Amino acid sequence: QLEEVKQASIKQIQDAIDMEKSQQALVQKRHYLFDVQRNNIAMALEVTYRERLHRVYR
Amino acid sequence: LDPVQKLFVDKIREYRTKRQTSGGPVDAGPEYQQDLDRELFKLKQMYGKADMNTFPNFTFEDPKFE
Repeated sequence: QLEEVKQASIKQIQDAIDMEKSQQALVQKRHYLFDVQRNNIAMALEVTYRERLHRVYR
Repeated sequence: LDPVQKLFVDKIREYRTKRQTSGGPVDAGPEYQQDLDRELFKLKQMYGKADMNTFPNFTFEDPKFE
């Protein structure tokens, strides 16, 4: 008797967990990614304004 | 003392005699120019031959991404 009950109890929550983790992951990593892709571009930018002021002033 | 400062004088009256002569290779002979040209050229070296007499212009630029 007891065997099959524990087999079901494992499988049901398992499925919850793994999907809820799969959802949560992709949301977070991309919304994070969204902003990382900024940050990359734009860093370049501030550098060149910084640099210009030195460069001309020299 | 103004035999002393006669000579401070005496050179300073050629402060004025030469300065109000001209001064350069002048009161003084060619010699100055013959260096001068080279020495001011060294200044051109001292800045590089980047023209120290033309207003410079400035970089418009981009580093790399994906």
